[PDB]
Amino acid sequence: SAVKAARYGKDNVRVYKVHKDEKTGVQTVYEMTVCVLLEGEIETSYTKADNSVIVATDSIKNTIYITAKQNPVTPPELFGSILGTHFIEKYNHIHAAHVNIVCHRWTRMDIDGKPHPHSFIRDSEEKRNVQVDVVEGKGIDIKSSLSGLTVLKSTNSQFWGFLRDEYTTLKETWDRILSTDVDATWQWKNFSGLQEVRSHVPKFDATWATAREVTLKTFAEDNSASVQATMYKMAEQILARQQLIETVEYSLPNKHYFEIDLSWHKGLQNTGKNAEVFAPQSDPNGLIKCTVGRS
Amino acid sequence: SAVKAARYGKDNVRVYKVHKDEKTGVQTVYEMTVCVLLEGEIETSYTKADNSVIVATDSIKNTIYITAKQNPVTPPELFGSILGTHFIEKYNHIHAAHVNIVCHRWTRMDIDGKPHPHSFIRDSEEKRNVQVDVVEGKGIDIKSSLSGLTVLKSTNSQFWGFLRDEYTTLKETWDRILSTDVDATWQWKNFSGLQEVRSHVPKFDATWATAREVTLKTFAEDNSASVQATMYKMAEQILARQQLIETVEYSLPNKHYFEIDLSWHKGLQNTGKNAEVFAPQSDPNGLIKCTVGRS
Amino acid sequence: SAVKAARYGKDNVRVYKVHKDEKTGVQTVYEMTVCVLLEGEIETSYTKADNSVIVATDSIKNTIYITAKQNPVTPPELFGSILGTHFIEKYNHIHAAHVNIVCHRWTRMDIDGKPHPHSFIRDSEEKRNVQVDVVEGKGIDIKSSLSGLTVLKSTNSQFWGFLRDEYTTLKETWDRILSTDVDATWQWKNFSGLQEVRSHVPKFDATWATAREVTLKTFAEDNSASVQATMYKMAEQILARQQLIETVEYSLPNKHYFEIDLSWHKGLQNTGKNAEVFAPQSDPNGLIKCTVGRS
Amino acid sequence: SAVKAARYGKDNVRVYKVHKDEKTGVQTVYEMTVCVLLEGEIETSYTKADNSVIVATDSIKNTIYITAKQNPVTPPELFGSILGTHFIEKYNHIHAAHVNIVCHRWTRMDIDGKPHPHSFIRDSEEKRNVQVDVVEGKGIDIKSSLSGLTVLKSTNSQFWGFLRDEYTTLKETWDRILSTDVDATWQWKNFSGLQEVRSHVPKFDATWATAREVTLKTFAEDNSASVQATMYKMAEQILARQQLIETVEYSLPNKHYFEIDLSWHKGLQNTGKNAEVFAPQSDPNGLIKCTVGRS
Ligand SMILES: O=c1[nH]c(=O)c2nn[nH]c2[nH]1
Ligand SMILES: O=c1[nH]c(=O)c2nn[nH]c2[nH]1
Ligand SMILES: O=c1[nH]c(=O)c2nn[nH]c2[nH]1
Ligand SMILES: O=c1[nH]c(=O)c2nn[nH]c2[nH]1
Ligand SMILES: O=c1[nH]c(=O)c2nn[nH]c2[nH]1
Ligand SMILES: O=c1[nH]c(=O)c2nn[nH]c2[nH]1
Ligand SMILES: O=c1[nH]c(=O)c2nn[nH]c2[nH]1
Ligand SMILES: O=c1[nH]c(=O)c2nn[nH]c2[nH]1
Ligand code: NA
Ligand code: NA
Ligand code: NA
Ligand code: NA
Repeated sequence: SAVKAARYGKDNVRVYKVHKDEKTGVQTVYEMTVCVLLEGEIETSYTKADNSVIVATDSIKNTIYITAKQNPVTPPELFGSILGTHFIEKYNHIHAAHVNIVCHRWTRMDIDGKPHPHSFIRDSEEKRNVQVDVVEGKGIDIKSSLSGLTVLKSTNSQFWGFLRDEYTTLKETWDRILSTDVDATWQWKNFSGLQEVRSHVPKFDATWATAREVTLKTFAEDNSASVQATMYKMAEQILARQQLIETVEYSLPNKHYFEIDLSWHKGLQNTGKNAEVFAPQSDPNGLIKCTVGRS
Repeated sequence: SAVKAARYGKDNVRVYKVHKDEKTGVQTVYEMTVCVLLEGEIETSYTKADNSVIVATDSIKNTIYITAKQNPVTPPELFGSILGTHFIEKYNHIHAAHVNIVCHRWTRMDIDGKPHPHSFIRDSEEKRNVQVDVVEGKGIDIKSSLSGLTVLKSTNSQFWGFLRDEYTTLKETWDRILSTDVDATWQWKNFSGLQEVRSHVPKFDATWATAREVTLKTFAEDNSASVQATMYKMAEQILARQQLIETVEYSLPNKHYFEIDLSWHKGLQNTGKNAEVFAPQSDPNGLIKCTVGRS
Repeated sequence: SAVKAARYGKDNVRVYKVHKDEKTGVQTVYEMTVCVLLEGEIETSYTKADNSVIVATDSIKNTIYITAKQNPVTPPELFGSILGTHFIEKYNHIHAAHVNIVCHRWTRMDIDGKPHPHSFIRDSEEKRNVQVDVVEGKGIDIKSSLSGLTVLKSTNSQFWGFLRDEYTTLKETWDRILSTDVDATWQWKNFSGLQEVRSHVPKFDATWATAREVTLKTFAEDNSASVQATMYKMAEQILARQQLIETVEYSLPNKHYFEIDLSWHKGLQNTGKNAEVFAPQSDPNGLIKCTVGRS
Repeated sequence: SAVKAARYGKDNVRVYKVHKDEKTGVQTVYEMTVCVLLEGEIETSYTKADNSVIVATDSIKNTIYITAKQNPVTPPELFGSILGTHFIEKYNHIHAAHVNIVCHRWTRMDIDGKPHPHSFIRDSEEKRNVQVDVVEGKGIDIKSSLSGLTVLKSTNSQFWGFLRDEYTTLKETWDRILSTDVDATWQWKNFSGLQEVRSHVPKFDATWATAREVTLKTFAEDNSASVQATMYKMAEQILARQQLIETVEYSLPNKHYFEIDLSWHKGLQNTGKNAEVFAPQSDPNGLIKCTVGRS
């Protein structure tokens, strides 16, 4: 037998950083969870018990905290590039670094219609993520994403015209609830290295905001023919609004809310056009996925 | 042996209700999870296999959906009172109904600075809850609450002056992070019945908003001596702003963020007044609880 | 306003202890999560910012580890009594200690039909818990429990004869699946203090084993008329097998598995006596509770 | 823009099946959660609102239940092959089916040392999974796996000899705790189709049992130089014991248990060779991965 692939490192590293502007008195906090896995010439640690090739996972943990001490942590696309470059440049036998970051929301509080200078709230379990693959001689690949954006529209969604056969019982509808947890990922053109990543820094926060904006606007306004159709439209617009993206990927659960027929009780009318009370279903759920790129 | 206490019913009943205003075109959604447990003369179902005393849990589920069909679901303090009264009035052998409701956030979306008429977002896993105990011959007890309000302030919290002995290693501090998940419960004066609950309806939403407001304002502004001291202040104000509350109860985790000493690496300065990078701790956590009422 | 009730301390303290028998070479591990909350004369910390009354939560954490260093951690009913007594005896202003322990399973591995001396497996997320309330001048109250015992029987459960009215749609059945997560709690007679708790030590592990045994045996063998009826029988037997218990309490979800009617597809027969394929329901769920004590 | 990749279907389909042997009276239950995603000529549903290409997710759900009605559900490698083949054979425009199954443990109860004929227990949250990719003109790829096998050994693990530099603070050790959640995946040689999958049926359950056996035996007995070294050994043996596997893949968290130095309290000795009491760490965690195949 032989090692065909190996990676190792440190996962679930929780990291908080504060920035204190001494002139203005205002403080800004950043919280994230980091995973760094390394590849390179490490097979002998698996096959021969040779630990001389191991940058200890503990040491990778120490490095994350140092790196966040010495550099900005925002945008995450930059922090990740810096962190991954560090490992491949610092260690000759390590040839790739894989960095994953989840950014947790700490939004500034409004207290009598005024931004408080050092108090924050988790206004949503929605995350901003990055996946950074820094590979020696191959540059820096970044996939940015948002996930856990949970939305629901109470009308202007339809699902009619779908295949029917001896497995089909679903009725066509011209009016239903649509609800989903939005997972949107946009993959950047390969960057030559850290210098190039630095050069595009302002695009990162801006493109995130755009993807979020486009997603919610299109979800809200599209008279959705299908989850398929509505996600295509989102993906299309993100590509059209930022040249440096090669692909946009959506993964959308269809979180079903079922009609409850209450006519068996005193002829109570709660279906079709009388539908007020619904049963949200925890499972199963439709899962719809689409990767869109450039013609 | 003998049955000293028994209750039974249906838990985790997910319920969605839509309200469609046909004049304005605007739709409002309400989502909640309901638990109804009943007590009364039911011991024989346990001891004799006599099911004639069981209002089936399935039937309790059916009743929740019907009741939400026939009445408002908001405020939850009312829906719960209606639902619990139903069971004790409808069934002679059932003498108490316990209703618990968790309200999930579906906030209306802003789409180009304008409230969209039928699109919504889960902007926080924060819940609004009620606990309604409708007891035959004893009226209606309501405990309202908010939970899962996650906050953090990066300075203006201190913890100094605490007992020190041979078990103590914690250092006094005049500047630390304070972060918590706020659980605040306010218990209403016993209501005589449903008529009385209806009479106070406008107080329910208003007092919820107040508790939330007071909590975030005081968390933000208090130069906190301790979590103890800061929660007392919140509780005090909620009582002072609403006469119908008998007690206010806070339960606050202290979610510790530890300093990371990086001086072992190139004399890097990250402690005391140089503290920028912190390690959020997942466990253990301080847990602080206080019930405040009227002198 | 005034403090009517207060408690504080440290929650989620993960604790591992190893015992190494040097003669036999065999090692035994114990893992648990501990919560200690204290009450006493502590109101001034809430109302006056007086921290001199606070045994720091950090220090309570340190104390748990020390106490586990200096005493057995098993049975948990003893460890908890020792830990709670410590705080009320050590500190004059602290008058109650509340100790909660969850014991995690680390079962010894069989490796070629022989107990390995130092390797272990988590064979079930089932927990053994205690709740110990050590109150100055009032002795030591212990509630022991097991929770997360997940079971299912594919036949010999019935539910017929229950109230029917205009809210009822559930059909009577003489053959159904019954599945539950068993939560069983047994409350000991108040102990005078630690000496008394020590005196009964062998009863703790033995009574736990009994409750577990009785639960699974009765769940398996009873031709259950109802969840109510089956739980009563368990509770009865636990009381009858141990004199020092005053009450036994069961809390049982009814985790419904629904028949799937497939006759709409090629007359496929999957209901009643032809029922092979079922849909496990994640929610809602019946919740059934009973406290049994002595005539 | 253009669709580069698309898949859709139904996720989280909970499925229970009972087998009743009428001669012996004995009943056997199988529970699983299924995901089926389809690919093929479906782009027009995304780009043109053409739903005529959609086998409704609801219908895929119906199909899973039917298929489990008409065929065995065990081994999962077979059920998945049957289910995926169904979709590509039944529908001309659908060219791949991706089937994922998680099998939940329902182990038969021992009641007075005898297998009860219809009562079961969830003895571990450990899962058996499959990933089946049935692709038109490309046969059937199966990845089998076990996950959530949580183990711990209290000694006979070491970690010494690893790179040290200005990022390193971890001390070498010749005696530590090792604990992990084992994720082991073994990938079968591509099968020509369902006939071929049927031909190897007995290998599936047998190879699962082997992987489990090898894992626990090697975890227990290896005097582990590193998690790397210990996992390599497991993977090696699985390949050596079954010719039809092309690769074995392990993913192992290192779930750290930290020494607690208690010498600051009365010179208490709890480090090195005196280590009895440890702090299990919830995060961060080392994550170690290795794919092994044939020379
Ligand atoms: O087994 C281990 N492998 C590693 O790579 C490592 N790094 N720190 N600790 C470790 N333990
Ligand atoms: O209300 C429902 N809508 C559906 O589409 C469906 N499919 N199975 N059951 C259902 N109930
Ligand atoms: O065992 C049961 N007890 C109940 O009270 C009930 N209600 N519906 N189904 C039920 N099953
Ligand atoms: O940074 C820390 N602060 C604390 O209060 C503490 N207590 N134990 N370890 C600790 N680390
Ligand atoms: O606010 C706090 N209250 C406390 O009781 C405590 N104990 N350690 N740290 C603390 N912080
Ligand atoms: O199969 C079912 N059994 C039930 O008891 C039930 N109640 N609502 N729907 C149901 N489906
Ligand atoms: O938007 C939808 N897309 C689908 O593919 C589907 N299948 N059933 N319901 C559905 N809704
Ligand atoms: O006990 C510890 N062991 C370790 O390896 C380590 N690394 N950081 N802190 C630590 N504590
Ligand atoms: Na390198
Ligand atoms: Na009544
Ligand atoms: Na005392
Ligand atoms: Na096909």
